[PDB]
Amino acid sequence: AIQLTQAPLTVSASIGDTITLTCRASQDISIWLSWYRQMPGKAPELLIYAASTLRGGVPSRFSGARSGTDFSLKIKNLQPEDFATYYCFQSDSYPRAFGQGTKVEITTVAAPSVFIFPPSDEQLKSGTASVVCLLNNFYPREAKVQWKVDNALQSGNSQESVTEQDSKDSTYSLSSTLTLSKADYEKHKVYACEVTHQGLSSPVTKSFNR
Amino acid sequence: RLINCNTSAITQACPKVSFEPIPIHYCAPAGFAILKCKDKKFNGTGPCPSVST
Amino acid sequence: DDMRGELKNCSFNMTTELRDKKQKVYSLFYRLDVVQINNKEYRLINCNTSAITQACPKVSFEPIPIHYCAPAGFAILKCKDKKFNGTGPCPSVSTVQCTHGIKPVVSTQLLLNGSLAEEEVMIRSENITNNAKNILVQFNTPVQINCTRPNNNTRKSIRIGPGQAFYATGDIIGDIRQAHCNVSKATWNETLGKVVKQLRKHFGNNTIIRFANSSGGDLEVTTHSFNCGGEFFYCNTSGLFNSTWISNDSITLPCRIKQIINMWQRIGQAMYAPPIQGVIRCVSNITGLILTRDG
Amino acid sequence: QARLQQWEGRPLKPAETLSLTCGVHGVGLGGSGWGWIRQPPGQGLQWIGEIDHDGSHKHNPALRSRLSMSLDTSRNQVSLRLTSVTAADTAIYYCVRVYREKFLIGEFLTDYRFMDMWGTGTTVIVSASTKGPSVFPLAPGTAALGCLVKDYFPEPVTVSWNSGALTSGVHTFPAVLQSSGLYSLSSVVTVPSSSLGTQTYICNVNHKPSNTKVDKRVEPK
Ligand SMILES: *[C@@H]1O[C@H](CO)[C@@H](O[C@@H]2O[C@H](CO)[C@@H](O[C@@H]3O[C@H](CO[C@H]4O[C@H](CO)[C@@H](O)[C@H](O)[C@@H]4O[C@@H]4O[C@H](CO)[C@@H](O[C@@H]5O[C@H](CO)[C@H](O)[C@H](O)[C@H]5O)[C@H](O)[C@H]4NC(C)=O)[C@@H](O)[C@H](O[C@H]4O[C@H](CO)[C@@H](O)[C@H](O)[C@@H]4O[C@H]4O[C@H](CO)[C@@H](O)[C@H](O)[C@@H]4O)[C@@H]3O)[C@H](O)[C@H]2NC(C)=O)[C@H](O)[C@H]1NC(C)=O
Ligand SMILES: *[C@@H]1O[C@H](CO)[C@@H](O[C@@H]2O[C@H](CO)[C@@H](O[C@@H]3O[C@H](CO[C@H]4O[C@H](CO)[C@@H](O)[C@H](O[C@H]5O[C@H](CO)[C@@H](O)[C@H](O)[C@@H]5O)[C@@H]4O)[C@@H](O)[C@H](O[C@H]4O[C@H](CO)[C@@H](O)[C@H](O)[C@@H]4O)[C@@H]3O)[C@H](O)[C@H]2NC(C)=O)[C@H](O)[C@H]1NC(C)=O
Ligand SMILES: *[C@@H]1O[C@H](CO)[C@@H](O[C@@H]2O[C@H](CO)[C@@H](O)[C@H](O)[C@H]2NC(C)=O)[C@H](O)[C@H]1NC(C)=O
Ligand SMILES: *[C@@H]1O[C@H](CO)[C@@H](O[C@@H]2O[C@H](CO)[C@@H](O)[C@H](O)[C@H]2NC(C)=O)[C@H](O)[C@H]1NC(C)=O
Ligand SMILES: *[C@@H]1O[C@H](CO)[C@@H](O[C@@H]2O[C@H](CO)[C@@H](O)[C@H](O)[C@H]2NC(C)=O)[C@H](O)[C@H]1NC(C)=O
Ligand SMILES: *[C@@H]1O[C@H](CO)[C@@H](O[C@@H]2O[C@H](CO)[C@@H](O)[C@H](O)[C@H]2NC(C)=O)[C@H](O)[C@H]1NC(C)=O
Ligand SMILES: *[C@@H]1O[C@H](CO)[C@@H](O[C@@H]2O[C@H](CO)[C@@H](O)[C@H](O)[C@H]2NC(C)=O)[C@H](O)[C@H]1NC(C)=O
Ligand SMILES: *[C@@H]1O[C@H](CO)[C@@H](O)[C@H](O)[C@H]1NC(C)=O
Ligand SMILES: *[C@@H]1O[C@H](CO)[C@@H](O)[C@H](O)[C@H]1NC(C)=O
Ligand SMILES: *[C@@H]1O[C@H](CO)[C@@H](O)[C@H](O)[C@H]1NC(C)=O
Ligand SMILES: *[C@@H]1O[C@H](CO)[C@@H](O)[C@H](O)[C@H]1NC(C)=O
Ligand SMILES: *[C@@H]1O[C@H](CO)[C@@H](O)[C@H](O)[C@H]1NC(C)=O
Ligand SMILES: *[C@@H]1O[C@H](CO)[C@@H](O)[C@H](O)[C@H]1NC(C)=O
Repeated sequence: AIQLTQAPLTVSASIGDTITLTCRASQDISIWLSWYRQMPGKAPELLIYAASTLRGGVPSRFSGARSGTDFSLKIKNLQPEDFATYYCFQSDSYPRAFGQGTKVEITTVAAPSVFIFPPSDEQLKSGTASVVCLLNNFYPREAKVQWKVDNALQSGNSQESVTEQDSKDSTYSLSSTLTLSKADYEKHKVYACEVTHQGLSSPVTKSFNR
Repeated sequence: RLINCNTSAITQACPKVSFEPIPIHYCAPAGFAILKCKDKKFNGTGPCPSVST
Repeated sequence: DDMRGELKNCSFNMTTELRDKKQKVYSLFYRLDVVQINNKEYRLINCNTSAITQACPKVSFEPIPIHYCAPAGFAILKCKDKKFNGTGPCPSVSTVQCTHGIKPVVSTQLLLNGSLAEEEVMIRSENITNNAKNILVQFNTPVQINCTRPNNNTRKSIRIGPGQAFYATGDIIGDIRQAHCNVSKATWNETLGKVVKQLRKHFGNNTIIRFANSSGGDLEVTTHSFNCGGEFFYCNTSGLFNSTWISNDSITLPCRIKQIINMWQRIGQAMYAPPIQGVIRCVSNITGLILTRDG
Repeated sequence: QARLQQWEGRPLKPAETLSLTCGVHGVGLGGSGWGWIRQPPGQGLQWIGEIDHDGSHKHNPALRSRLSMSLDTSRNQVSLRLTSVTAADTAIYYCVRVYREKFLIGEFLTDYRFMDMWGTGTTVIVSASTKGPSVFPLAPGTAALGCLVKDYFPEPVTVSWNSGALTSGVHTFPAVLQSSGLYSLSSVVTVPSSSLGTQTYICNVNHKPSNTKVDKRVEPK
């Protein structure tokens, strides 16, 4: 089969910039490579087919090039509707393949405000305890949460989830849940979440005593 | 539509010819003979003790 | 310049297998098969003269050798002389039960395939001094000629009635170069040299032998008409016969193609050769010529 | 007005037959080709298979012998019959029209297929039984409070605060799929600490698949 490599996997630019997206093929697929844009939550739509031809209705800002291996797509005069995930799709060999997807987003470093929440007594009656750590309104998206129970580093018993980027302040929020049995929860005193982030010179720890 | 209309056209069975089978005898030409097995237990194969031309 | 400049994309109403229903279909017809009526309006060329029985798709046009054998009380005498032109005594004679396999290869201006001469190019005319008589040249070494229709044709089937199908050119893709035949330029030049050498014996050593191209007439007579791969070609052969003889490279002959064939120089019995799916390729031996002399 | 409409087939039990159907309006099944494209959550698109203009069935090598498609010319519908569905087949299935345009390279003419027209989306999830959530408080310059919406199936849950009157500072997180096979999510809001004893905060949780609605008062412990 043919493998399409699309890099960089995440390019950030503000409104009114020019970006170039790269899609490198394994073999030579001639010029048969079409570009699709997937707005978050919507369905993908055709932008460019045959690596150079603009779809009916696509603005003239979009443009592709190259007929060898290093296919490129150039966007001019960025607008909020262009901040989506782009895919390159080859049509040379019948084992068809897609690109990995280049997520184009908008470009202040801000440390999270951190909060910790003990499990409710109502939950505890069920035999299970959830401890929740909230990381609020931070940028960039990369953040690290480490749970500690009586200073012991926890591993494998948490899950986390992140919001979409805020439209007005460009920040993210993150929620991490540590799941313990009630029996384990009641064997320990100090529950702590330790947060590492670029906006923090040293990790921040929020804790409670059961 | 008629059933055999995408495959062919149906020549009408001519009304003055009968479908009743009449006996036909298949007779061998000169230099040939027809051997008839007169055995009453002859299944379909093998020797036939009683033969006639 | 392409094959697509030889084609017309013709749309027409056709009968369906049900008598009361019609069928809006289309096909690609060669410009040599459609005649305009005065998206213009056209019609098939052999439509005011006859109706074209479609060349039946399961029978091949490939010639198989046939031996003509004499009945009882008759004998076939075979002249084994190697210098026997066509007439007069033959010192070496044989009685064959019947002839060698004679392939009925149908062609004009060039005797494709068949039998070679034994020792030297043979010139055979009924009366060499009469310019109204054709000259049958026979080669001793064959000149190989390669055909092609580079297009990848797409045959399409149309049901024109109950059980009857009409095979039409639906689409043409691939190499769209015009159909052509290649004859080696070195081999053809030395073959005409042998023909000229054997042709000065009847007209003089100091005479000038000039080969011109066909004068005029029907496309079946002005061109090297032949069949190859089930599809009928009509090659120019004006680069083959263009030379004046005084006492890796190849020759490309542009060939047209027709689907409506009046083969045996007759009127009122045409034939529609159906499209051949795919690319057609061709390897034949030019084993002779048919020449006419200018008065 | 040319659109491809496909309707939800509801969650299906594992190791069954996945029957999809796309409705073609505006145009007809003839002349183009019709294929299927999926998209696993948080991942890129994947090609399943197509029927080309000729009536010939291209299938992805990964899905071996479990693929079968058909075209309903009379009803203008495209069908998918994936069998032995595993949990990894949880994806949104799209019906596409691979349209042929001929592009002329220097001397070569090709039929180029470029998926002109896309469906709307059929979220197919294979699994657990319908279960409403348990809603637990996350109890509190600025304070944070929230609700933990735990152990429900299937997605989705929606959350508002104070019946939609509180929107500033609200974050409702994507659900996570827990190892139990049940989902959990949290919704939070940041508020002035001075308001915690005077203003009432209620998270309105709605889980339509089980007809579960909870209005959970979140008070300081
Ligand atoms: C020799 O000559 C031949 C002509 O004699 C040439 O063949 C023709 O080639 C044309 C160009 O390739 C081709 O046009 C294309 O047709 C597309 C639609 O396909 C048609 O026609 C087929 C004919 O066989 C039919 O089989 C199809 O069924 C379809 O016709 C449908 O049929 C329906 C009935 O089944 C009708 O009724 C609809 O039915 C529905 C059922 O639910 C609903 O009820 C609807 O309400 C009802 O209307 C339809 O009305 C009919 N539709 C028609 C007539 O269109 C067409 O999509 C192509 O155009 C679009 O795409 C190209 C490429 O992008 C664009 O350039 C065009 O601008 C256009 O794009 C726009 O629309 C698309 C969406 O469709 C958008 O994505 C896009 O952004 C644009 O907005 C195109 O017109 C001819 O069909 C074909 N004709 C024949 C007889 O085969 C032949 O090529 C030539 N050969 C050579 C060698 O030269
Ligand atoms: C020139 O142009 C023609 C088209 O006019 C090209 O012919 C087509 O080639 C493609 C492959 O390039 C074929 O597609 C494949 O189909 C096979 C199975 O096909 C069978 O069924 C078809 C539908 O009934 C039938 O058309 C096929 O061909 C026969 O019948 C035609 C007449 O209709 C006759 O002309 C032929 O000689 C045959 O007798 C055949 O019975 C399928 O297995 C192929 O593989 C794909 O799918 C598999 C999985 O199934 C996958 O693993 C593979 O990787 C691949 O994706 C593929 O679907 C198409 O069928 C051909 N069409 C015709 C009309 O023959 C031709 O190749 C071009 N030639 C050149 C020189 O470019
Ligand atoms: C002629 O028409 C008949 C009737 O439509 C065709 O027979 C049908 O074929 C379909 C497809 O297999 C079956 O679902 C039907 O049950 C068949 N009907 C009957 C009465 O047998 C038949 O195939 C057609 N013949 C041709 C040559 O097209
Ligand atoms: C096929 O037949 C249709 C009619 O069945 C032809 O369409 C008609 O064309 C004439 C002009 O010659 C118009 O006056 C009619 O109004 C048309 N009728 C329609 C469109 O229903 C059509 O031209 C024929 N196609 C051919 C001959 O290729
Ligand atoms: C059938 O029609 C063809 C085409 O109109 C006739 O051939 C034409 O005859 C005229 C008059 O001599 C010429 O000017 C044209 O050049 C001819 N066309 C072609 C393509 O040869 C033909 O004569 C008609 N046949 C009959 C029997 O009427
Ligand atoms: C001259 O003879 C050759 C050889 O028999 C013919 O070419 C063959 O044609 C058949 C049918 O098209 C093919 O199956 C063979 O593969 C061909 N052989 C080769 C070597 O190409 C050729 O068609 C004949 N010339 C005619 C009849 O004009
Ligand atoms: C066959 O070849 C000849 C010669 O190439 C073509 O006719 C002549 O071509 C030369 C130059 O190539 C011109 O100067 C003449 O005026 C042409 N004579 C004509 C057009 O009558 C001819 O076109 C080719 N094809 C056919 C069918 O004759
Ligand atoms: C028919 O009878 C002959 C003679 O008895 C015997 O050899 C033969 O096997 C029989 N046929 C079969 C099919 O057994
Ligand atoms: C052919 O050869 C014979 C014998 O050599 C000769 O008599 C005859 O004249 C030749 N044919 C012609 C047309 O001259
Ligand atoms: C004839 O020769 C030309 C080049 O002179 C080549 O492109 C073409 O393929 C040849 N065709 C055949 C049938 O040999
Ligand atoms: C004809 O084709 C054969 C192979 O099919 C090739 O060997 C030969 O050189 C060709 N000759 C000409 C004159 O094109
Ligand atoms: C013969 O060649 C001349 C030009 O050399 C051309 O005008 C004429 O049409 C040709 N005749 C044919 C190919 O029958
Ligand atoms: C042409 O003749 C040679 C021998 O002279 C033979 O080997 C070859 O097969 C022939 N080519 C054909 C009949 O296409």
